[PDB]
Amino acid sequence: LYFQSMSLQGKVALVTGASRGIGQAIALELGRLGAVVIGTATSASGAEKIAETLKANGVEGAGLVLDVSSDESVAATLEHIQQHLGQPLIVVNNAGITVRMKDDEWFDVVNTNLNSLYRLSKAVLRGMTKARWGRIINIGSVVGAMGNAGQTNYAAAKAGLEGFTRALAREVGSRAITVNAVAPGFIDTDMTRELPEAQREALLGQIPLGRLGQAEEIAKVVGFLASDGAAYVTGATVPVNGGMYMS
Amino acid sequence: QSMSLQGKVALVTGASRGIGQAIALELGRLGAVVIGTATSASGAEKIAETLKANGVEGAGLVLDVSSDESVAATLEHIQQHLGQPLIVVNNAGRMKDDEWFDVVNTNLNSLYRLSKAVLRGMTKARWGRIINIGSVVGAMGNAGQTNYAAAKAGLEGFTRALAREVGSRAITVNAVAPGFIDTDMTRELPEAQREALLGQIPLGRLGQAEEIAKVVGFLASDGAAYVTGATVPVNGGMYMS
Amino acid sequence: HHHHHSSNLYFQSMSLQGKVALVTGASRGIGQAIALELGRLGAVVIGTATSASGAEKIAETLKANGVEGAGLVLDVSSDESVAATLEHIQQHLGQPLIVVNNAGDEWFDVVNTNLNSLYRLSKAVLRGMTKARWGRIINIGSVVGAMGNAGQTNYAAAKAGLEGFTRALAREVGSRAITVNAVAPGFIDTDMTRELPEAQREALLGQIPLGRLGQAEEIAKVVGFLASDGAAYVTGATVPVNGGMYMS
Amino acid sequence: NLYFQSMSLQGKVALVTGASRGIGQAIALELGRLGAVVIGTATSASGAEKIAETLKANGVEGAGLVLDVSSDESVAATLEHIQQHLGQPLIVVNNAGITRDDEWFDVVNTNLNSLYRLSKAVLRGMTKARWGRIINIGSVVAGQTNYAAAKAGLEGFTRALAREVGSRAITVNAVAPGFIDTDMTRELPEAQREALLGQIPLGRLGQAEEIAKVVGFLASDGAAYVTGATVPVNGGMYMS
Ligand SMILES: Cn1cc(C(=O)Nc2ccccc2)c2ccccc21
Ligand SMILES: Cn1cc(C(=O)Nc2ccccc2)c2ccccc21
Repeated sequence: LYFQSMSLQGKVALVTGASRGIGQAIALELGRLGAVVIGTATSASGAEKIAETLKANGVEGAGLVLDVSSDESVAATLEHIQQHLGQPLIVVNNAGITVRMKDDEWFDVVNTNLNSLYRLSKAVLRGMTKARWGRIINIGSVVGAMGNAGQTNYAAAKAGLEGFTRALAREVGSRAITVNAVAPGFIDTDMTRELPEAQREALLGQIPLGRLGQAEEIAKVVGFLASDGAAYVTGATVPVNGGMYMS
Repeated sequence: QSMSLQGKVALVTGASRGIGQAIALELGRLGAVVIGTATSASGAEKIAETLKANGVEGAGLVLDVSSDESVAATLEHIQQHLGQPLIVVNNAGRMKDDEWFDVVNTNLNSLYRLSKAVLRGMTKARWGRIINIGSVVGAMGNAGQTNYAAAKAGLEGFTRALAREVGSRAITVNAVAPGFIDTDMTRELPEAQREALLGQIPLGRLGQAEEIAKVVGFLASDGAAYVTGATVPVNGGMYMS
Repeated sequence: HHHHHSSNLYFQSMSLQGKVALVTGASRGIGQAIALELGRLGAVVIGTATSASGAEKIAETLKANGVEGAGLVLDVSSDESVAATLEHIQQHLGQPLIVVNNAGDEWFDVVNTNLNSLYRLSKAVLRGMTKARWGRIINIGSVVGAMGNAGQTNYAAAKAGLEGFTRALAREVGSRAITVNAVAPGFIDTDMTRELPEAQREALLGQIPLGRLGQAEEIAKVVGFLASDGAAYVTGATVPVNGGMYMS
Repeated sequence: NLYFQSMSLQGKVALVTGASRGIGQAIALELGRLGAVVIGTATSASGAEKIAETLKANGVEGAGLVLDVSSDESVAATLEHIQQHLGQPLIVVNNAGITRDDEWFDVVNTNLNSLYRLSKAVLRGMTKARWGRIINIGSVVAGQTNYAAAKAGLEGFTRALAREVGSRAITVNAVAPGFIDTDMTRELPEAQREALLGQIPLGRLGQAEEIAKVVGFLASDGAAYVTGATVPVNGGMYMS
């Protein structure tokens, strides 16, 4: 057998929302570390793009279609993964939010997200319980709109993510399964490049590092949490925001 | 890897035993040149021997973080003989019910003093990593919970404030808050106290010194460059404050 | 089976000027005490329970303490129950401008069900508060709730949800001069906690700096303050009322 | 019975530091209104005089004294003078700030040393009476850094002291104001003011009196199970 810091050789990782941005970068980073990676999207064209992306970077795995809002989609996708690859022991929940946004959208957004986390988490626990090992990692939503509406939704989503992460970690810990979260700040993605320049330039002034974070910078934190060295880290939400904190 | 610290000098205080030692070895494993410190000459010597015995380049020196003179002189010695430390880990630190105030105040004064003195070099290089290690859980009574919570709160606020001050310079400042770790202090707490702490830990075990160190090594890496002002708890799911 | 039961001295505590307050889960403990304290402060109080016999007990309790108001049946998990009860209250007493939500594997569903209840009831009373350009919504957390190990998970989760929810709703409705706050009780003196054996009780007390259980009345005074004009700049806050015992 | 309970402060001596203007003044008047005998303090003789005049003009019994909370000598002597002439202060509100002009660290360190000094000195009297209220007022809203740091220290300190003294039926709490209408905030340019307002859900500045009502509640018998808490009074604007 092998035994190395940071290596995920021989593990199957499931990464939801893997077709663009943060999710893509997470998939490639777990690939780089030796995991067999199943990335998912909500559509066939995204699943295809994921597979192509993985192949082009020499990562074994697949792209599949998964709707985390559906008990059926989740059970079937898991069974398919079990049949063809094995039990995913590393699961990164990144699949999230589907006029501009307002300060009254928080409730639904957060409720729908945590129902999805719970559903998928619950379904992969059986396999992690059997192996007496696991990593669940929840990715929070990026800071996405500049005003009060945007600050409200972001803070609410971060708060739910934290409480949920901490509670699940407490339930499953006795089985040597860690549950953590990563809370990104202002990241360079498709959403943030197409904010108007006034809203965007205002955000830089609130960030001590004086830059946007990169998708890869979220992914390195996730890859660490997945490793054997982060085994005593559980129930934590690691903020990755260049020093700007808004709750 | 990209976890690599090849070509960097790291200073790790309180490096002669437990968590500090394990931090020194882990930064060594990652390729840093490591200066570990203790409060006595024999500890400095033990550090050097420990580093040699694990194939890590660096040294052991004597440092009293409570003293402005000790700090200035040690830094100047490090500057003369090996270069500017761009990774600095502050680890050097029954209980009493009124001891909290002085304990915390003394710790944060030590953090500030040492941090301030190494900033000049990090500012020049336009790069740095400062990592603050909180106190391990173990203290017996209500007194012990009080001191732990107070020390964690101070550590967090301090870490966050310093991170804001120095961030424009691409220096990150973070903290690691250990829970119940297997060390010299904990390995013979009475069994009732130990069992009680286990029962509050979801993972159902003590953490290892190495498990704190891996977190520190990650924070020091280029891949943790957007993490700053954070206190990362490393406690197996046991949260108390 | 009746589901609506109603009930020249001028006490100086009466600064609530006949305002109508709705207090869910008002038949026992903390909820009862909140109902009486808002009564003492001069509000017209509608306390609710899930059954007709509870609604009756509420009305009897209010009458026996000289508080105007009623006991009604309300199921906060039901859109129909909430819409109908509110309309009944509107028709017979007026718009409730003070609303205290106290009616409350396991960990997940408990918190999710609770916050859905808070949201439902809160959303339904907002129209009337918006019209009056004044309101107070106060959310009562899970009493401990959780004693040793497995329970504490449920308590911390419920507190985290309560706090984030409270803070978000407060941001949404603030421009209308409606405050939204929460009160997070620690270990409160009830039937359950009095009948613990002395060893278990002494151990619990040793975790509480004040060295005693809190009283129901002591939660209620906080709620009554938050409902007042003087707490008008307090919004989005969760006020812990736990004698110094903080469980993270 | 139900109706006559009151959480008035009749028969208690309250000490309020920094009482000559704004928040501190309004605290002094609110504890006066509630029936306490109030000693307000300032760092100068002219402030102590203004305090006494203010109290007299609102029919509140008490005094204005000079107190420098950064000085062990000033604290001991003032307390002894209060003990001799009025009685043991059992309600103590720490509102007096201290400036250093690396600011972030020294400001917070100087403040908490003040809180600790004064708190320690008034504990003997509260211990003797087996009753007390200590209330710590945070700073009103680089600037975000100093505010967050000062708030974090205030919280941890408040919580630790509360644990130490609780067995004696003394509560220790804090009030963290957001953007309040005071002398400092009445001179902001409109762009900076509008920006702050747009971050405040209530859409207005808080009043001094609104901080004071929270303090007066915490001082009452009905807040007796509230300890170790920091109550934010910021109209829904939370800076972490
Ligand atoms: C709908 N919703 C759920 C929130 C939430 O935090 N839920 C939660 C917490 C802990 C454990 C399990 C669930 C939550 C938080 C803020 C706003 C809305 C929320
Ligand atoms: C003496 N003391 C200082 C505490 C503390 O929080 N200091 C601090 C905070 C932020 C920045 C700089 C300094 C602190 C916290 C809890 C208990 C005691 C404390």
